Amino acid sequence: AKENALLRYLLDKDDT
Amino acid sequence: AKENALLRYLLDKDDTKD
Amino acid sequence: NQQQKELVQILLGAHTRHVGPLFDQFVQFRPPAYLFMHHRPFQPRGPVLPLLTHFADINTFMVQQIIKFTKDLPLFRSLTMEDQISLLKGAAVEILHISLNTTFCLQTENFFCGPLCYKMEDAVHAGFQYEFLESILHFHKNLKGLHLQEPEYVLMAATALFSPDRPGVTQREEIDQLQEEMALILNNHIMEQQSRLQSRFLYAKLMGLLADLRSINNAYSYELQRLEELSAMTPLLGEICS
Amino acid sequence: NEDMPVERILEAELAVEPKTETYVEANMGLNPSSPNDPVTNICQAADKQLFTLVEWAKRIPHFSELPLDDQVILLRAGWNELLIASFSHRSIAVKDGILLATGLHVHRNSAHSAGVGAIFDRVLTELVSKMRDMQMDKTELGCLRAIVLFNPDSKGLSNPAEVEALREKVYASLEAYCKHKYPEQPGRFAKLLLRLPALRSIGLKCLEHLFFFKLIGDTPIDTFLMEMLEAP
Ligand SMILES: Clc1cnc(Oc2ccc(Oc3ncc(Cl)cc3Cl)cc2)c(Cl)c1
Ligand SMILES: CC1=C(/C=C/C(C)=C\C=C\C(C)=C\C(=O)O)C(C)(C)CCC1
Repeated sequence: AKENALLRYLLDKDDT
Repeated sequence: AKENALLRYLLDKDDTKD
Repeated sequence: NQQQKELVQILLGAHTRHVGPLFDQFVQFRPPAYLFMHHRPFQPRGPVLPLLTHFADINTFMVQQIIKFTKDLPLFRSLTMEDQISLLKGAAVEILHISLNTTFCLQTENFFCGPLCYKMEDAVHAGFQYEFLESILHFHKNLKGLHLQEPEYVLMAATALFSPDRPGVTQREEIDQLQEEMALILNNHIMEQQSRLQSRFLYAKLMGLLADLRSINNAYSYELQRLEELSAMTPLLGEICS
Repeated sequence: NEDMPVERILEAELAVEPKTETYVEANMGLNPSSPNDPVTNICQAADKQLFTLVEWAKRIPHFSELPLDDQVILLRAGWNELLIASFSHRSIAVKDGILLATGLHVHRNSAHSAGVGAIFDRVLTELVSKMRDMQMDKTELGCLRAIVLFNPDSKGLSNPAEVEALREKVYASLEAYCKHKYPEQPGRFAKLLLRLPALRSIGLKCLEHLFFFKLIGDTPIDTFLMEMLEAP
């Protein structure tokens, strides 16, 4: 799936 | 809702069909 | 308490009298010959019209049987006529599946109604959406996994019947009472029948399932349109969800 | 603690209340350019909270330990029910209306004039009006939403079983909290769950209106909200 990524993106760094 | 008449027909009509 | 055991008694009877045996009667509606077998194959060009027609016929039959069912419920027929419509239109289909589930078999995922055996293929071949049907096989596999008892099945049905959020109603407060009353009894019956089937959150699961029915029902009104013929074939089902 | 520490759920709820500030720019003047369309305001809000929603889920014990694919799946699956349940519980305070995470209010009539009454009205009686009555707390709220989040039936899931089990744990943790914090309320647990079915229909109707408003153009819908509305 090359769509529905901003979700994925945000699910990869809530640490910061 | 104005519509729904088959339903109304069905609710009352006494069952035994005839 | 006591008046409850009475209500359940009332329901159970209305149910066993009007719907419990609706499945054996499916042979009255021109079921295509194959449906009598448990192993096919079928004709890739074989007229689908007959099968679709059958699906519409058994549903009409099931909805009118479900109505006769509600008529045997004083608590129900004791509501505004237009209120009874909104509850029927809102839960007829839902009650149908809760009741149809008793014919569903897990080892085969097939529906067994009398001499007949309804497989998932049949529905797809009939024209319904795979996604939709898949959501239906899911509901049934789930509900059947909980190994419910006859009192819990009808109890779950009545909890769906008396739902306030159902569009079109008016005596919401009046109906809401019936539901909350219906739920308590359902839970009570569960609790007073502890472990060794448990799955404990059995009441928590049925509430899940009542939610899944919601989605499934929300899909019917959608399928009817995407299929022209059907609508005409079965006016009643078209009225119920329209 | 017990895999689903009711203690961590209420914190996840308290991390993204929001809590403070979010309602100072909406209930204290603002709005760059202009915004009076209830539907649009609701849509900008939903896009806003769609982010806090990601934060949330992450703090729900065990969520983040699931495969990346699964998290995306579960969040795609119930974002609207989760979002609705939250703003509806935040609205327990307001009169005939809801309080959007941006600070703006929306009342019964405004929704009607926007043509979204009915679905808005049932939110008010099936969710807010109901949460108010039994005074459900942020812990219970978070527990229902968690339940909503862990749905084994979403398609594509890597491990339906894991998702199944986690959900059953929230059931356990919640039933417990209820039997405790509210002993004089025997059926509270069950009364809480009764919301689920109604929350589902509302969810379904909100998606319908949403898809309609998307095709018609107008009433702009920020990204993310747009990325969740691409037919599941
Ligand atoms: Cl006994 C039995 C009955 N139905 C079965 O399958 C179906 C088929 C279609 C459907 O949706 C619809 N069904 C009928 C109509 Cl008229 C409209 C829709 Cl949307 C719901 C269930 C199976 Cl597998 C067994
Ligand atoms: C209820 C409702 C709608 C849908 C809202 C959705 C899907 C999410 C809202 C999130 C908010 C408002 C979150 C918050 O602020 O916390 C629409 C627009 C169709 C119209 C009015 C009723």
